Amino acid sequence: MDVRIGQGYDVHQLVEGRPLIIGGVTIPYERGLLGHSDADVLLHAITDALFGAAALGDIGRHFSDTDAAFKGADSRVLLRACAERVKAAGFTIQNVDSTVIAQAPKLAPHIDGMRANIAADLGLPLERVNVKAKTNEKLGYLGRGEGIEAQAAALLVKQGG
Amino acid sequence: MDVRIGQGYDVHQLVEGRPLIIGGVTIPYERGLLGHSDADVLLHAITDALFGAAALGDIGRHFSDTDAAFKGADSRVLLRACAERVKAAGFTIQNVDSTVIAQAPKLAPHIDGMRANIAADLGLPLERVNVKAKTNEKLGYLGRGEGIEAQAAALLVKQGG
Amino acid sequence: MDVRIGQGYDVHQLVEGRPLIIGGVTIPYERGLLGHSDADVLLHAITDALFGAAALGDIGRHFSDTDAAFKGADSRVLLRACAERVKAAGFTIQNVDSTVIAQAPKLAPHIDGMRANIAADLGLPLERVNVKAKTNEKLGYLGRGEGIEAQAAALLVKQGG
Ligand SMILES: Nc1ccn([C@@H]2O[C@H](COP(=O)(O)O)[C@@H](O)[C@H]2O)c(=O)n1
Ligand SMILES: Nc1ccn([C@@H]2O[C@H](COP(=O)(O)O)[C@@H](O)[C@H]2O)c(=O)n1
Ligand SMILES: Nc1ccn([C@@H]2O[C@H](COP(=O)(O)O)[C@@H](O)[C@H]2O)c(=O)n1
Ligand SMILES: Nc1ccn([C@@H]2O[C@H](COP(=O)(O)O)[C@@H](O)[C@H]2O)c(=O)n1
Ligand SMILES: Nc1ccn([C@@H]2O[C@H](COP(=O)(O)O)[C@@H](O)[C@H]2O)c(=O)n1
Ligand SMILES: Nc1ccn([C@@H]2O[C@H](COP(=O)(O)O)[C@@H](O)[C@H]2O)c(=O)n1
Ligand SMILES: [Zn+2]
Ligand SMILES: [Zn+2]
Ligand SMILES: [Zn+2]
Repeated sequence: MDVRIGQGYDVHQLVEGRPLIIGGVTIPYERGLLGHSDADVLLHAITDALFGAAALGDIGRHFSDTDAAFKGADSRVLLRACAERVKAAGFTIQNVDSTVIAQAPKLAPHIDGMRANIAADLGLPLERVNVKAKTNEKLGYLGRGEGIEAQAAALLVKQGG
Repeated sequence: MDVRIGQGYDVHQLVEGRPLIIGGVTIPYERGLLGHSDADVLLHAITDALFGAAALGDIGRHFSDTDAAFKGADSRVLLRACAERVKAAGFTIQNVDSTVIAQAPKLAPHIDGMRANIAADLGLPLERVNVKAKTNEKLGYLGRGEGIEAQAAALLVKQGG
Repeated sequence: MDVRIGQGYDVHQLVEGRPLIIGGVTIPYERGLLGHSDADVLLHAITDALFGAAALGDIGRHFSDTDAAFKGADSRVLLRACAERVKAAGFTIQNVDSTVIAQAPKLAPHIDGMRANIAADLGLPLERVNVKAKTNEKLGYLGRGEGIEAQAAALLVKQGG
């Protein structure tokens, strides 16, 4: 088994006037993430971990502002597209694990929805997808609720068939 | 062989009047970590990584306030119970690696004691457990000594036989 | 296959009067990283991830500023020495992935040069080395351009022959 590791990072500012969408789940909340389209910090981090494991670069290098195929793409579309490219490069996905750091709101009741979304987008059963939530103990911009961070890890095997 | 990756994160505030306990090792110091029980930032991060690798959620999901069987539990008990559940889920542990970010004090003389505690609670030989230490170059709440961070990574195998 | 995971972290201050050297690549910029020698945040993070995976401790414990054999060693010499120690411990490197978090300058056109330096230094083909770049969305010291962080992950196999 030619096994490979990938890691990903993302962060977005939390601001008034926007919906909170994490792992494709809309979480009712006074504020939301700032960025293009749905600003899905968790989906972006996983997308980068998968591209990383496959030595395919990063989410920026694959998905430009001018790319014709992804005009009006949101984060789930990019995640499905990433999955396709990783497959096409000759890899299979062992599993994904992740952590979202948000001081608030509480994410635990929404985690299973995030798992179902990610598993579908990756062609994985639920048992190979995991998402964990953590506060930042009121430390830093994350602790102050100025932002939300996601960390991801992915393991692939290059077939190798 | 069905290999799986997990990653974990923890952080605690560093305050007056608490002992500093990291990797189960009490380290002489004028401040210590805040949180329930012993606030062992490093064991918590390793625990989350193991649960993540097993797709079992996170520490918070497993170890609540109201569980009869774990009041009185400190971080080593939780790490041992985590190991038991990972084994009960059908997995074996390949190894763990980690980093503790603290501007001070020096952790290097205490690292081997941390490794031995962790290997014992996970039933691993020392040679499969690693702990590393970093400062934060005087940047951020970590660099100012307002908290301590731990990062961890675990690799399991779903047996598989 | 006796597979093992490693993870690494580094951060350095960004200051006037220093070159910006990341992954062995000099990137013209008004500011550069503070630290001994070249202060190569990326190469240090990768070095730690590899020592971690082999359970050989960390970069600081291996490379003393007192060691005769490495005074005047820059970060590429350290990464090469690291690779050599990991080999003698009986390990082979599957792959390395990483992220550099810098608000600026743009790193994308320099990434392939970094990958080439890393692949050379580790004895790997380019296909097993990845480097990704992220801003910090103007958050925190990273966001304000006061430093640069690197994250790494490495996968080893203990021979196992
Ligand atoms: N310093 C930086 C930061 C980001 N980038 C590129 O910009 C893309 C978008 O990054 P952000 O999401 O941080 O805005 C990244 O995925 C990477 O391709 C870069 O090339 N240099
Ligand atoms: N809907 C989206 C979301 C993100 N992206 C690209 O994904 C990369 C990372 O996303 P963020 O900068 O929003 O974290 C960016 O380069 C952005 O251009 C995109 O092209 N379309
Ligand atoms: N935003 C957050 C942060 C934490 N949590 C849950 O709270 C539990 C403990 O979080 P902390 O260690 O950050 O206090 C986490 O393990 C997670 O289960 C959550 O559901 N939503
Ligand atoms: N002694 C302890 C320490 C932690 N825990 C659980 O571990 C979770 C994560 O730990 P921290 O919040 O202290 O990082 C907490 O939400 C708490 O429920 C516990 O139940 N008993
Ligand atoms: N709190 C700390 C921070 C660093 N260290 C040691 O110092 C060495 C260099 O650390 P820095 O690069 O963060 O300065 C580390 O690799 C580790 O060996 C330590 O033992 N305790
Ligand atoms: N040129 C260099 C760069 C780093 N090092 C060692 O590498 C470790 C990590 O480097 P930094 O503290 O500069 O991130 C330190 O212990 C430093 O002593 C070295 O000995 N020679
Ligand atoms: Zn994003
Ligand atoms: Zn904790
Ligand atoms: Zn460094």
